[PDB]
Amino acid sequence: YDPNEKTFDKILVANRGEIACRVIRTCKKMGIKTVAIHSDVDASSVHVKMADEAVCVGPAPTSKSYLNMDAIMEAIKKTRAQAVHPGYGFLSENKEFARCLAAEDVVFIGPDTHAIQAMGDKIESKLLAKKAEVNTIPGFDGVVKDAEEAVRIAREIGYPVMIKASAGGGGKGMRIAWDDEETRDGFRLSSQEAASSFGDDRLLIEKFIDNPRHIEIQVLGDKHGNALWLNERECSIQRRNQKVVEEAPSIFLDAETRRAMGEQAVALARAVKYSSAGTVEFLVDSKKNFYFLEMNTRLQVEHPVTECITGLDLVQEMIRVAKGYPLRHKQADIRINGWAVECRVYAEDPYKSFGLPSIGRLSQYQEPLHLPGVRVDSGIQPGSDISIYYDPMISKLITYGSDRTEALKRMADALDNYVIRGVTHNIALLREVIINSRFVKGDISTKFLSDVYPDGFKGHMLTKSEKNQLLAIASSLFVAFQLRAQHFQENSRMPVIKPDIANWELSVKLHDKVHTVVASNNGSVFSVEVDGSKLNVTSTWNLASPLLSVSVDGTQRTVQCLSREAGGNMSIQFLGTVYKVNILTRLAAELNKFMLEKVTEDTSSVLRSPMPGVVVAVSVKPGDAVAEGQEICVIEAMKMQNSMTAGKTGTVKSVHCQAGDTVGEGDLLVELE
Amino acid sequence: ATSVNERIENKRRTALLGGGQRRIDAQHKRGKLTARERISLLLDPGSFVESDMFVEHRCADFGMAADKNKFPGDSVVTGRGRINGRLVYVFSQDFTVFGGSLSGAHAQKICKIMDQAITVGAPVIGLNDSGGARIQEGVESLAGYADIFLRNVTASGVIPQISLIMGPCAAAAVYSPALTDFTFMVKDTSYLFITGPDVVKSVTNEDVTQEELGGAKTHTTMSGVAHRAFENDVDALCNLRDFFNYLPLSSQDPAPVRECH
Amino acid sequence: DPSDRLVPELDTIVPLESTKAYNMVDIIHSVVDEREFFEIMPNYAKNIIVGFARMNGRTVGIVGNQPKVASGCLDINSSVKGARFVRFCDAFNIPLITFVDVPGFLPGTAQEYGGIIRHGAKLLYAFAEATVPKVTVITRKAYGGAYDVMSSKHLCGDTNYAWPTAEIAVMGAKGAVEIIFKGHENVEAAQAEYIEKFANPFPAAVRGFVDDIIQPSSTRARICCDLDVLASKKVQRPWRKHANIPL
Ligand SMILES: CCC(=O)SCCNC(=O)CCNC(=O)[C@H](O)C(C)(C)COP(=O)(O)OP(=O)(O)OC[C@H]1O[C@@H](n2cnc3c(N)ncnc32)[C@H](O)[C@@H]1OP(=O)(O)O
Ligand SMILES: Nc1ncnc2c1ncn2[C@@H]1O[C@H](COP(=O)(O)OP(=O)(O)OP(=O)(O)O)[C@@H](O)[C@H]1O
Ligand SMILES: *C(=O)CCCC[C@@H]1SC[C@@H]2NC(=O)N[C@@H]21
Ligand SMILES: [Mg+2]
Repeated sequence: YDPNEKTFDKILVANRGEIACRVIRTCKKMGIKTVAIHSDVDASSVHVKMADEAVCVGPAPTSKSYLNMDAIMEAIKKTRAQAVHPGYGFLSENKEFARCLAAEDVVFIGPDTHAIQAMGDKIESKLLAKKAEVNTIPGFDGVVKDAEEAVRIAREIGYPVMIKASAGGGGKGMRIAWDDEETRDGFRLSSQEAASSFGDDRLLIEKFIDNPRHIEIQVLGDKHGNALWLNERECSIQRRNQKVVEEAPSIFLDAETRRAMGEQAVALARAVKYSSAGTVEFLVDSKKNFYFLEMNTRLQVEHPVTECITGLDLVQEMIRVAKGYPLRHKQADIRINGWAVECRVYAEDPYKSFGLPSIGRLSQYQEPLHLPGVRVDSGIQPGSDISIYYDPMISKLITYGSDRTEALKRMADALDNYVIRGVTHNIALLREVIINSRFVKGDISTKFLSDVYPDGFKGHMLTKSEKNQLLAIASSLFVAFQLRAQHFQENSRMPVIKPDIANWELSVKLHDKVHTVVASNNGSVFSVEVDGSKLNVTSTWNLASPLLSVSVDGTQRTVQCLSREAGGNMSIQFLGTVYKVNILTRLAAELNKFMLEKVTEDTSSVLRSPMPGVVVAVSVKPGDAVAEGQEICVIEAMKMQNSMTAGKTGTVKSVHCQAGDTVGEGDLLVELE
Repeated sequence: ATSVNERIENKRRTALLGGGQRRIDAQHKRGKLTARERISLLLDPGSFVESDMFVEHRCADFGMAADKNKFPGDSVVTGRGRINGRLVYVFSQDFTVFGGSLSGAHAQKICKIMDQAITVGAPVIGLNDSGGARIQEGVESLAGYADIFLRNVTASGVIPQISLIMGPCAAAAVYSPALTDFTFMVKDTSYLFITGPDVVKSVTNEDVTQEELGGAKTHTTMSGVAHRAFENDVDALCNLRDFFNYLPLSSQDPAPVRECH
Repeated sequence: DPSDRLVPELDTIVPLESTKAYNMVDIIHSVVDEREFFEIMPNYAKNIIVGFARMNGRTVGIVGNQPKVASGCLDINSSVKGARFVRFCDAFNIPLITFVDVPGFLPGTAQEYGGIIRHGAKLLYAFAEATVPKVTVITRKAYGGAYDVMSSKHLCGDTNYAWPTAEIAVMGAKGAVEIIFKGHENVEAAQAEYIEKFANPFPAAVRGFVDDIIQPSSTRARICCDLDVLASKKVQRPWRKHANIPL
């Protein structure tokens, strides 16, 4: 960080959110003025306030605000911005954007147009990699057009066939085959969907790797023909072909394989003449064989996790390279500085398809910045709004440690000490994955989420000891609230006679079981007997703070009390999962045994909207007898289209959802039997 | 030689004429009296003592500081008098000046009269004829209304308060009569509604007129807001005198006793 | 729960344009202690909100307008519901906190025939006669006599605050333009100057109708302090057996 280094004086960040904030922070550390572009909705975001100056570049939709070429160009003219950083996504990989930037006088911070053009299409990238003597995935060269050609290629690539269409980032246009019958019927279907999507009809056929590991080599190149490989990263944990948990040093790899992978990546970068920061991705099999799979010509989303193990600011290096200065480090300078783990906290419901995007407004938001070895990249703040127009990602949480175990422990503590009230988040899934035995051991693959949870994410399955601890904490909290209720001020007219109850006998209903709890208080220590098991809970008992730290039998646990009612219902976030417990006194339960059960109007036969957004089309009409697994309709929001299955067989009584109509969350769409 | 006497006489003769003889003729063409003759009918002859006769509004926005927009009295005539020998404080809104709209000076005069009445312990009678709140005044007008409202609550149960609506009353002008003990209206002339029929058409899309929306019959037969309705101003004022004969002057006085036969 | 706790989530809760609505219950939950609110009549006359909460451990009564329901307009049911709660809170020395966002009263012949005047007078009376400390915060609109009704400073209110999005006026800027510049028929720039000069809390601020224009993130910190100094409030009123409320 040398202010004397004469870099650009003003830089425009043509992006939003966490990456915009990161770029603004890096520029401010280097004493560079910034320009922030934003839509009308994001008029009070973190990045617009952090950066000096701001330009509204259109309405809420991205196609007219952040993809609007004319508005961005006029903003650059008005602000006289010398350079632009695109970040990732949006116009990061647009060649026409690069042409417009290179037109007048302003430089583009990233790869040149030639490299982006070469890496845009998969066939050209594969042939270039083959020319660069880099191990490619077994597959044919060119574009397959007929079923006979497809089966002919399958003859040498084997029965496992991975039908992948050109382009389509995010997992689009990918199919799996297992037989020649499967080969040609899948190739028919892939041609159909390629015509439907973009009409290119360019399909790539390659061998499907069994139990693959996604390993990314970060590469940094300048305009003087120097390339450096900065270790590797592992992103095996994925759902919907999108990474959620990233591990910087690959425990699977060793020194020799890492060096070979880095050398191959450097050779490919030299062949492409890459002059920026990028990533080259590989699918390493079980036998430590790495095959090339796509190159991202932009700053990677999970770039911070490698920074912690390299001590290098990738944005700073990108800016310096864009200026024209050569690389300031050599290959031997790159050295692993420990272990780093990154998790993506999203605004999605993990119980639905391992994540279902949700909208809302943040009533409370606190980060565990005070915890050791914790770094947070978030473009949001308390009061921020999650809208269907943008990515529902809330934040990125990175922990660094001496070894893997320390990093994982710090990640668990940070996840437990991280407060989000207002929306639904996937912290439960992240924490359950982190402490998973397979993940701790190191045996992971791209289908870890699928096989670990076949039916889906059900939450943390707490054991007997953990159940007793949870019940003791809930009972102690209930008794603490009851005790606080009796602390009035002095009246001097009618003195308050505080009751002197010693033992509280409580009925605690959890899930479906009912437990008898006897609780006693001795100041700051609660002695709780649950079905005979005796525990001691000690804490400051601050009932107002969002986070409560307690000590159960010496073990320290951080819990959150999300909700609490006079009827006895309590929602407690414990070990990352929200449990609902109904606490009553013994007499209250005995009297409650006589209360009639209210009729509940839940006999299926109705399917509401699980996700907000816009319904693209409706596949059902009134009087239609649907079956199990038949999708009712498809709803798009936040760059994702989801079709919810009926899950039952019944004639559709009525349809309330129409194609092209805005549909909110929970709205009843189709009635059936 | 000082022209103070001639100026004083000119100001007096302007105050008696209100906003002009043409507007007085227009008011008379509608079957309505002016504020001063209403006061003369209501009070005993030769007993009216006026207060704040030369008070003028202090607005300066939208060209309201011009001499053509300056009126002594500011659309209200306030003072004290006697009915059958018993003291009373009275204010009469003058529809001639700016349509009777309430300004800072208007509210100040009404508040001064109410303060005097609550200090000595005498009833307040208010003749209401006001288009509403002066928009040129701005928030000040609103403030003035609130002041009146406050006093209407402070004097409640302390001195009797009587309201007689003798003309249109809209917007925030309808709340002072609602806070008083008794409220009387004049048929075919008085109105009481928060919003006019045009806004009703704009919002709820229905056809009603002023008489149906806020007429005397509406508020005396189905709304429950007004207590009695009279045919014209003269008969209304006669009945007001007759009714005032019943009431005590203050809550600290016993019920009136009269000679009986 | 510290009394100086900041509430940054209230900084952008009010939308910029007046067409959209927000939930006043969110503001109430953010401001009060532990976000605990005992709402009275939550399913009846939902355009107004009344309830009990605690500020710095002291019981307080909360009254507010709900822009979600009927744009926050006052009507008969909401007037009565607010009035009786305010009267009860005043009768038992419970401080009142008011959140004001009201465009006016609900128009229509049903309201007029039902006696909207009497019930609006009920609410105005209930707010005026209160001798307990009352703190008012204006979040957006305050138009017409409704502004006087919703515990204005001129009703012996103790402290009144306005958020930067507030606006106090006789009525809407448009209707004010066509009612002032009727004969000018050149309102193209008159509307612009009128909205730039009057469509903001400055006219109420410069005349002293609001004590201060506070940032929305300090609201709680501003209220508790006031409730600390107004606990010894004591006023004197003329003697009477009882007043005559427009029941
Ligand atoms: C509490 C709920 C609300 O805030 S509702 C919106 C607020 N409304 C208002 O402030 C005023 C509402 N009143 C009016 O619009 C009209 O005066 C009504 C009463 C509807 C028409 O009554 P009308 O029988 O036709 O009398 P008119 O038109 O012949 O009277 C004309 C003279 O009166 C004046 N006038 C009337 N109102 C105002 C006013 N608010 N501000 C200033 N001047 C007003 C006119 O300027 C006009 O003046 P002039 O006496 O002819 O010289
Ligand atoms: N040939 C293959 N064999 C096995 N799995 C594969 C194969 N190709 C892709 N996958 C799986 O699909 C995922 C998506 O790979 P890839 O990075 O090419 O997707 P993408 O949507 O094009 O990416 P991006 O967002 O970078 O453009 C891989 O991480 C891997 O899990
Ligand atoms: C919506 O507002 C756009 C979100 C940013 C683009 C997303 S983020 C992850 C995917 N990778 C990428 O390069 N773009 C996609
Ligand atoms: Mg990729």
